[PDB]
Amino acid sequence: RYEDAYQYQNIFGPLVKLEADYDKKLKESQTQDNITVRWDLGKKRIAYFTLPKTDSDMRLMQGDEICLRYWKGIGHVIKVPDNYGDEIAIELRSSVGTHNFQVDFVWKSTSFDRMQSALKTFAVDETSVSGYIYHKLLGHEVEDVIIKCQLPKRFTAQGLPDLNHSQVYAVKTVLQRPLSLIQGPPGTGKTVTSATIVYHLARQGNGPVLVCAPSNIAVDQLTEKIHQTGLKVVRLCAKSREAIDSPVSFLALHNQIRNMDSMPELQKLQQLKDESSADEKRYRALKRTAERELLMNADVICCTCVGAGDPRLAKMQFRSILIDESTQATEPECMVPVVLGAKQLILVGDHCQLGPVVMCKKAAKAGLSQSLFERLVVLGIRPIRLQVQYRMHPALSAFPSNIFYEGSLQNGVTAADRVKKGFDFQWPQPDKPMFFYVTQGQEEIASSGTSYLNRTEAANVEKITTKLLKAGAKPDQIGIITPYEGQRSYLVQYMQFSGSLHTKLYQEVEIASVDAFQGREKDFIILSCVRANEHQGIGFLNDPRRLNVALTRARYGVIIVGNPKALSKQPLWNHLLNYYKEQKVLVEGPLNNLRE
Repeated sequence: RYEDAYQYQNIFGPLVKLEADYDKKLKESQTQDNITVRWDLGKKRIAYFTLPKTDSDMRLMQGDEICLRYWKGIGHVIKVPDNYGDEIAIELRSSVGTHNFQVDFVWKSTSFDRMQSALKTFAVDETSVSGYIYHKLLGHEVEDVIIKCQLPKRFTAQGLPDLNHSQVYAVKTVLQRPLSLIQGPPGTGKTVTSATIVYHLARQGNGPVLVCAPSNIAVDQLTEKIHQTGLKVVRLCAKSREAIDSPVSFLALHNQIRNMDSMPELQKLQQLKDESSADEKRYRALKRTAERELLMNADVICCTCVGAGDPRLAKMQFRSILIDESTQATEPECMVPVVLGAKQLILVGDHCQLGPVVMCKKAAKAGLSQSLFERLVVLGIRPIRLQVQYRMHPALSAFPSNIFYEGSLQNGVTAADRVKKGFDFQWPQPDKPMFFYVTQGQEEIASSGTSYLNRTEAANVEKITTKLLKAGAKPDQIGIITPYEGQRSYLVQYMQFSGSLHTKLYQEVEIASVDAFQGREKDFIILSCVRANEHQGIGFLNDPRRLNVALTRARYGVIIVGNPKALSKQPLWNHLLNYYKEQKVLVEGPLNNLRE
């Protein structure tokens, strides 16, 4: 609603300063006083130590820096808890210059420093955004601007699915306006549409197109679709994130640079570091020339929002910018890319899906909690909704459509098309591939830490896992969601033991929070709500958005396991339970029936 660029930086700036102070202090408060360690290896050394199972909102992910006290040595996170033996290892960069230590979580200001310098440029730099973007971002009243361009004859792109009418219209409209919003409800084909938009923006031959999303998962998913059109795609990664796998690692800058057959000397110097002084002077220099060569030549650059603040992008201007999953980001974050020269900006997302995590309630309250997306809807830009969904069986989409998309969501797959070829699993109701299983297990504190678990519910999950596999379900196609790290640990260990089938087969099923499932689909989803308490919840327990994602990840079937009584007290969780009972599904003790 603002009036000036300085009046803009004026408000957000002091209020990014709250996140930065809060989390820097919060960070220093998660120091572990005396965990046990062991000197291992893997030379890129690594292994290992175990840490109190404790869930959060910003959890430790690979891309975090750590320190070891009790001699003083730093290093970065190599191993993070997941269904292959939850423990933590870190690569010391000083090859140890035994065995009761102290662990610190190093605080990095980069995310915030960049957000800070973004706002500054929005103030100091006249060439940071187009006049029209400049005025509209500050909420000024401006006459609409038409973007000149040649509309393609086919709106579909090369190596991508064809578009329905809502997608076509999104593409067609987006390409002709300087600022656009596209709301993309679950499985409505957001990233296809976005990739289709990017393809067209790239065919305009007109520098690299910039493409971002607040999370790495989100970028990767979109990097994968854009690549499918054949465009030259460079995917920028946090220098910190370089050792991580993805379906698109080969597209990543650091890798493309490693495969530079045209640069001897750098190729040489690279082998040596695989093991200095004056060599460090020239390795950095050639690496920089390598980076700029690929970045300059890309059709498309894909990174995080904070990602776009990277020094390596210095002094590059991006005229077309598409940010997907914008709804998931704070304004200052989402703004980091924008200030790199935007003249055409496309924000994609859904405020009914994952929202921005703010740690400092105070900053949250006083204005850090709102998307750029949301703030613009408020300012009156009408998002284009993607109308059809292709992921789930109608009954599975019914409840989410009704709560979030005012029951308007079309179904692109008929009930016929969502019966699994070879499934031997008749459901409590012959029509609806869903149910709620009732469990009154005992709530308990973590075996080591402060998160929570539930033994009975967990027991119940594994049998539902087993039953499903036996009907013909593939392990890679089954998910299990739980709000607690507690229940996550316990699921991992337990799954293989009381599991009748082969031990690796369960070990092939993914147990994660909601964040790990963002934008991903599976054939079956199991929820573990794990509450027998009425005590305030954290996951999809007390967040509609978070819950929406959970209910909209499966193609063929969704099974919810929880205490209907201990969750009823929450305006959305009861609408859920009520709707289920009416749909003649809410059950007890397998080979079962209805419940009260």
